[PDB]
Amino acid sequence: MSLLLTIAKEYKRLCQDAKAAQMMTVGTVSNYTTFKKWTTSRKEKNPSLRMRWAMSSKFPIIANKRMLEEAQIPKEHNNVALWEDTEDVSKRDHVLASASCINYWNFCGPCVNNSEVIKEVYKSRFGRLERRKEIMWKELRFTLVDRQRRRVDTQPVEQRLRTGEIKDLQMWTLFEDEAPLASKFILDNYGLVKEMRSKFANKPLNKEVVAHMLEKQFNPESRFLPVFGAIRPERMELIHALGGETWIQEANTAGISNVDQRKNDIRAVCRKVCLAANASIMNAKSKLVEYIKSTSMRIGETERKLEELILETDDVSPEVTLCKSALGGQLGKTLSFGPMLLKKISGSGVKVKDTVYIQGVRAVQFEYWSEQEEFYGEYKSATALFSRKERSLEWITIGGGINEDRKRLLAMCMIFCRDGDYFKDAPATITMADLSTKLGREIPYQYVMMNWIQKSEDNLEALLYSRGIVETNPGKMGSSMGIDGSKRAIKSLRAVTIQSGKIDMPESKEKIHLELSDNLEAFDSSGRIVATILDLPSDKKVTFQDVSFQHPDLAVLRDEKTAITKGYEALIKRLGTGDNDIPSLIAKKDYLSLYNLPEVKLMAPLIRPNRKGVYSRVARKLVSTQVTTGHYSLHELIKVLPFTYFAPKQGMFEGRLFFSNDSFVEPGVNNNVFSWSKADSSKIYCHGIAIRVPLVVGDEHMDTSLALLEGFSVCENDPRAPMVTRQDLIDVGFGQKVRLFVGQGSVRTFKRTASQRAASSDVNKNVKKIK
Amino acid sequence: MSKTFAEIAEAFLEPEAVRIAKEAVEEYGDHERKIIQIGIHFQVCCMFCDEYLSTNGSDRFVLIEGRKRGTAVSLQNELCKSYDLEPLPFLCDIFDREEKQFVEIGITRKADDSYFQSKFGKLGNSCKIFVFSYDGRLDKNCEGPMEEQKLRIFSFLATAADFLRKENMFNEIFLPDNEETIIEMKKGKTFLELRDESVPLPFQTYEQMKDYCEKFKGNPRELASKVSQMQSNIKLPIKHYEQNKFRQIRLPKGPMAPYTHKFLMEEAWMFTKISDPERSRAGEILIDFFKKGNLSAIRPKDKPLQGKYPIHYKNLWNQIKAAIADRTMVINENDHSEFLGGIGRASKKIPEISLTQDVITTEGLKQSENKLPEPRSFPRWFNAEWMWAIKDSDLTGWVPMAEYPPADNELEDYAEHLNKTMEGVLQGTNCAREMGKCILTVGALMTECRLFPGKIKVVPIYARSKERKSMQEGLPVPSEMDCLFGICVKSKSHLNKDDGMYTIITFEFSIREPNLEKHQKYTVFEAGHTTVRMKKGESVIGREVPLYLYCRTTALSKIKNDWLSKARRCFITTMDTVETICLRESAKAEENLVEKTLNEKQMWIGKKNGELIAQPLREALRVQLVQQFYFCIYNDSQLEGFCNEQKKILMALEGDKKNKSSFGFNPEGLLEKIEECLINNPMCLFMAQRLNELVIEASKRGAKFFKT
Amino acid sequence: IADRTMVINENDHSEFLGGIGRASKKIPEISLTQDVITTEGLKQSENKLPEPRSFPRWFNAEWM
Amino acid sequence: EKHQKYTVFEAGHTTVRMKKGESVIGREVPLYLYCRTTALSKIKNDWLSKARRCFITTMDTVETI
Amino acid sequence: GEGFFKHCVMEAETEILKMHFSRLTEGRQTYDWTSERNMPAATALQLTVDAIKETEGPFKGTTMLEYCNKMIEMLDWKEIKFKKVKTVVRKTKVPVMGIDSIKHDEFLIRALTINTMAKDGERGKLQRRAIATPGMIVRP
Amino acid sequence: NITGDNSKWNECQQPEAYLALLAYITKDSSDLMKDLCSVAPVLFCNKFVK
Amino acid sequence: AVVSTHSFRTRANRTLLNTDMRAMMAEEKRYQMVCDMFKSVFESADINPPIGAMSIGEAIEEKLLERAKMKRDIGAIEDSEYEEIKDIIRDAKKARLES
Ligand SMILES: [Mg+2]
Ligand SMILES: [Mg+2]
Repeated sequence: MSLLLTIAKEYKRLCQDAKAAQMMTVGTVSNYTTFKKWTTSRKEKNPSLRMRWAMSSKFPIIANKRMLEEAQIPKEHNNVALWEDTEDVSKRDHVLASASCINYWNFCGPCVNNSEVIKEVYKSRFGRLERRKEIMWKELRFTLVDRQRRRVDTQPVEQRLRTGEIKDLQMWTLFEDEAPLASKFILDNYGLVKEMRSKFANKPLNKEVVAHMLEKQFNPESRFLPVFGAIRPERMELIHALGGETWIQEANTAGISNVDQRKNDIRAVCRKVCLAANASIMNAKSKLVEYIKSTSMRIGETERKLEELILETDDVSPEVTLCKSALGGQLGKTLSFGPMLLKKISGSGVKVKDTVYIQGVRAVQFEYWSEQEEFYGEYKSATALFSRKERSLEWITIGGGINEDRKRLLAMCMIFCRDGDYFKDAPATITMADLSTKLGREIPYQYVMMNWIQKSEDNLEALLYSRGIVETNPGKMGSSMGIDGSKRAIKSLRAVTIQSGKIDMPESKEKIHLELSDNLEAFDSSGRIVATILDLPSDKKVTFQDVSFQHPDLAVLRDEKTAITKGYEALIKRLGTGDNDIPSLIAKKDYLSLYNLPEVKLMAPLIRPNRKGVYSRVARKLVSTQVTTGHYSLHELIKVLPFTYFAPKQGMFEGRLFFSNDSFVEPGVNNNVFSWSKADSSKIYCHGIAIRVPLVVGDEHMDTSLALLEGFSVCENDPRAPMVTRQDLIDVGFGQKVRLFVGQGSVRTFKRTASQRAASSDVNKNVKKIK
Repeated sequence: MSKTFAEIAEAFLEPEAVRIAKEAVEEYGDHERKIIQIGIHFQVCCMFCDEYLSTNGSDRFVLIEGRKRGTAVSLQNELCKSYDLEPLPFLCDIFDREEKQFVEIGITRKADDSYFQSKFGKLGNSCKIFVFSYDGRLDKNCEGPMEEQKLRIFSFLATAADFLRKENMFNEIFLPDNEETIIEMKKGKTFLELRDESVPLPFQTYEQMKDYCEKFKGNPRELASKVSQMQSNIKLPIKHYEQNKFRQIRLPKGPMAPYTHKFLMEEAWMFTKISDPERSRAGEILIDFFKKGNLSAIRPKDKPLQGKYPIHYKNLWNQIKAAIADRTMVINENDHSEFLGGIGRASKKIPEISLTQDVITTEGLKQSENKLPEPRSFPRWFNAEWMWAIKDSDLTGWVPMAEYPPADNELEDYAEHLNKTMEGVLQGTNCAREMGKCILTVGALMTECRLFPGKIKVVPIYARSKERKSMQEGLPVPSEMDCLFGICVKSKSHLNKDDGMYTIITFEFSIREPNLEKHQKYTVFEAGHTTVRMKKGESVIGREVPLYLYCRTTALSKIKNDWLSKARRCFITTMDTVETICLRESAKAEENLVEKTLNEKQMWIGKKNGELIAQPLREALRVQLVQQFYFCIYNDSQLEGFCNEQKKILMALEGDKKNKSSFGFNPEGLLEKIEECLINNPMCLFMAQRLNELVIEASKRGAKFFKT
Repeated sequence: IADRTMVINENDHSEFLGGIGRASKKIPEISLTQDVITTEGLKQSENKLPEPRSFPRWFNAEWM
Repeated sequence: EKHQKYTVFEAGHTTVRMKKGESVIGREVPLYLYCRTTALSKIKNDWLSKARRCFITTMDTVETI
Repeated sequence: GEGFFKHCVMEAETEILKMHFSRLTEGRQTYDWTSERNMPAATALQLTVDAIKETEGPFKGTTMLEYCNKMIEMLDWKEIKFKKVKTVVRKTKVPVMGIDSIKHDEFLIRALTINTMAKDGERGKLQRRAIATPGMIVRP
Repeated sequence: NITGDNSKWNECQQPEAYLALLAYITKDSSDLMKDLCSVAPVLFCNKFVK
Repeated sequence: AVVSTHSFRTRANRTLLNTDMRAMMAEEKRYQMVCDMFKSVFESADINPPIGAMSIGEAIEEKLLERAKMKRDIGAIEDSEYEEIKDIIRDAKKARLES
């Protein structure tokens, strides 16, 4: 009780000093960030040596007082003095004490049952240990060529996110009292908020610590590291024990976190979405963004939107680049061409147009590049370095591991090189590859012959032979490349040499973004053709625990099931704004208006007519018995409500299974039609998901009843509205302007509001109108 | 961190809404950052408009702000057609079809009045003017917008305000006609003058240099400028075979280099005591329990051999022996004052203010001079010191080494085994002995500097060792003990603002006749006679041998106390250098060659009878350990100059190894820098001469070098 | 199960099979004689026996 | 004690209900997932594949009595 | 590129215009001209800004640009006030804090003044190559 | 190849040439930040050394 | 880093405190009790840099009023003690205004 009083009196003393008073008054609160930077700048010159000098003394250490007197005896066992009443050296409320007392309280101290609290705070570290438990071992030795520079996620963890948003999570989970109300992350990514805030908020221990450790928990460290060719981010945590220049170890890849495959699943998701945008070429800009913002991903423990995964994902695939290009995410330093990845290390030049002949006696324009340019090629199990000058490869070296992958590197990079022989081979190219069939769209030519090579096996041999072939001289024996990808060096290709080893990958920290052309082409950096149109033509539909919406062009939607699910979505979505909606009715305790709601009449005809009254009786019963506060489940009210509309008859027959066009919805008992999720706010109707954030008091949501309750917004500061703590905000009803302290000290006012709507579309439609 | 403006804008704002800011910002006005400002305002309008459609296909509002200028003019004349209202000169943002009036929206950071009086001054009552503050302050014309759009726009402006606070962009976002006009860099007349006379060119005014810079286009005249620069630079073509001699290596001439190590190694003598855990745990009381033995009886005679200051050292020795009886602090306040500073005298300082008269009348013979170190010559004894530190001492190990961690089959078996073997080899050597005594005693001094500052204390010179027996009877026990090299004395430990250096007086026992050449710094006495015996298959009585007492004074910097206090580092630098050799070999054969490489691989070690000699890698490992330990002991600025300029010699040598025709440009200058860093340092000159012999033998193997 | 009931993981099954049985590399005897002269890899031979257990309780409930 | 070879998880919750003369709602009960690894010889695959034999060896023993 | 310098300068302008001047305290030791001694950058900057506050009033800039504007504005200042501790003999000398004055002529030289550091931690040279620690007004 | 190392690397470079070069780099960028670029060298073009 | 129980702070020497450097530090300590005070009022001050347009003192005062109302309304503290805290707050506002 005096803990606040003494703080108030301390403030009185401080503002009584004018020198501190004016510097406390003048300026924003941000000056604290500077003020803290003005202290304890002095550091000792010697890292260990000064510490040795420190521990030499018997009572060097600064330690707290109150806790020790509370728990344990200050005096010693062996009669070596421990405690005094004197505060010496720096003057702070801590009194000095000997080092060994720490060991004593670690021995005989009276503490119990801290075990479970520790681990899930440090689950980053504890997990990095758990993974080492399951692996097996083998030892050998070799002269090993490691891949020298890869920038690769190390210490990977599920639900990894950017630094700013993880700072938001930090603020929300640490303390509610001072926090800003942060829309973008909390609205979309809620349910990780529920978990983290739930486990860490109830037991107030080591607030700062837990914060700064959670910062590192979700932050994969991507550094520039040597790897020996196992690129899974789990092996990156401990490379040292595994591999090195002379090192080798075995039996690893098996154990991994669930992230590594989930990322690939997201790559397939972006594949299907980009195909959906490919189906209709009327406009590719307006549709794909809809397909993005609509889709909802289910991560193993959490539901998260596709937008915040795409924009903020680490790995840039040829597809992922396309999915990001629709949004405002800037990810550069990546070149994607077909399956191959590329990086540009040198030179520059302009795109020029040259019309060259095919074998069908027809002329088609080819856009080529004249530059002296040195780029690094990247393909599966193979790396290389190429340099092109004036539309023809100048210098080439291959660092690839496998012969076939070497040949693929050579080929693809010849396609991007576009020599004259590129025109000479045209075996039936025009009949199909010339005109891609999509609304009669002519597909670019580099990708045309790329696809011609991806077609069959002999097409690779064609252009492989299109390069000059010569018997290589002695001294090139090891560097020479056969037609089939080997080193025998009897016959070899011209202007190419293999290297024994791998080839290092360049890295640049850069962000570049520009809008995309209507054909799924990204002209970013005023050129550079990074989007590679369609990378791979996989026609397949397979998904697991994935959500789609809004005329997806994939038919998962039955007529009866869309009647049920949309009928529910009317009720769930349309309510929560104000009076004559579910929240005000629940606060009034009046459930009769809730029965008569016009959105229930929409759902009425879909119920089974036989038991309609028999269902309505038990339904009305359940809704009425939950009107008493604290006993009501807020999901069960949505589940049970639609059947209450009809006149209750005394059935005496059990109404557990409610047939709505021959499909049952049970109380509790999450099923195909109605999925009732535990300990988070959501729900699943077959292959799709919906939830309503602003007003949920459902009893299991206790941990965030302060975060979830917000549908509010800011209006004006004019009324004098009693200053209400965040826990007092649940009581003030609708249309009530109230005053609240926000964040780091800025105070604003709100009312019960219709939520912020059309953050994007509001601008997008007008921008489309102005053309 | 965000590196660009588009990053900042697209981060908190809508992606397509930024593009209008970029485009409008490209042409009509030219400012790079201000996109963010209109990035707010523009979007502030859009959410405003879309919200209401008035009972018709046509929308309630129309947006003239985001469009193009010339198009916005005519589209604003459309309103003169439709509603026939006065054609206002100022182009507004939005036109309402329900209210049929002009609408414009400002956004200000400061209190709303400051800007609202500005815009209201511009357009008066002719338009509906709505001025919002990010903080929730509101200023308006007569009627406000509908209650929903108020709430949404205010929430957005609040969140955007919080983002700007997090990125700390505030004064720059201020309204154009107030703060934008002062975007300029403050120009003071002092700074403008300074800049105007700071210019390199014949031009004086900065504006002319600015013009020559911005308008610069270089012609290809730097080829003739570079060839004339080439003609001016006549020299530095370089050929190895022409300079391949390198005039061997120059070496200084003079007196033989002395013993610079703070302790004596080869000639030092030991006193064995089987240690008690509770008695020896102090390590200060170690000598107090030593004195109950025969140590207390030894006394030197007044007439020393080769002593500089005999009577002083003898008296101090008696003060040590008398102190050890009572307590290990020496109480003499007058004695230490002269010995301190390395017989450094405290010199009285006369202020300059009173000194002017003493310049007018010159007295005390006023002058100024500095002194330089006298160069020495290549040491002989150093080789014998190396050969003594190389062989295994009878005591098993001198260096505390912690326990081994638990092991898994794969690596930790290899690592643990390699450490067990290498540790087992290097612990028995005498080099490990000097390492151990250095760690233990310099640690003792390190504690004594915190314990008793400004006090005189008697610190022992000791090393701990447990005895090995491989005869392999199960036996009573292996002997665990500690032995004493000598006694040590510490002076005032006070710490200056600039660097202080403590002074130390070392007394060591020796069984060996002193050599005036290398011991010149040491003051030797005739101490007594010490009994030494052995037991063998022969008779081996052993008689007695005379005991000499070596004394000296040295300076120890606190930094030296630290780096010499941890000598264990040497092991690591040996380990790596050894271990790599075993891997690089074995990794060739893809087999475990480590054990085979250690024993089989031959390393050239020394020369005997004019023949090059080599030893296996396990015993030649001692050579590397001794070399690193000397690097730790003997390190001087001279040594670091020597090695850092020596790497060039080594790289040229291996350049001639693989016949790469290496060259370095002014080898006379390189050998002058190598010569410059050779003065008195024994290790420096030693590695110099050994480098000479390396050049000779290498030139004999094949000649890219010279032999005199 | 969504696509087809075959699992495509070539690395995952290699560790699990053999009952977490590991494939042990075999060194021929002809080259082994030197490794007897110079003993490395800690060469030995041993076999293992099953550990005995005690009378089960649950078995009765399983029967019932 | 008896499951030492099995690796158990906490799988979820499963719904179980009955209908009787009483109310018998049944609510839900937590579902656990037991995992293990075993060895099957082809001979064991066969003799365990035909378990019907047991019936006969019971039948005879019963019928004789 | 043809836009190399324009683009790199764009990035620099971005990062610097964002920058709070408090991050100027991050770095090596620099020369505090108030006491005319070498200090860690944080304390030296505290003395500089504090002296500006006691002379012309508190500094509300909160940006690198406005800090630079104040730096160039001080060069035209004819008088500057310092926090300088002067020893007063009360004979025991108590170093009472004091307020000192300086003229534009001296302040300019103190602003362009750089200080010498006898080299430490340098590896591999017999003779020492000293390192310079420029003042606080030159640093931004 | 050659391994080059430079002596007196700092004493040879001059803030005047850095002023000219900085003026060349800032030519097109902005006149608002260009005056802010040229101010750094001129303080080393007139500089005092204790 | 693992916190455990073992992490502690090291005392500075008595060197800088004996010279005038402390007589200069009399300002830095005045920053000290200020920052420590605001950190006692705002727990996330060190982690999340404080933002918003407000004075340090204003945010401290209104936040103290909010915590006082919190502990008074539901939790256990006296009403007259609440009004005592309010009295200390306004009396502090007087001396803050006079500067
Ligand atoms: Mg306008
Ligand atoms: Mg306007």
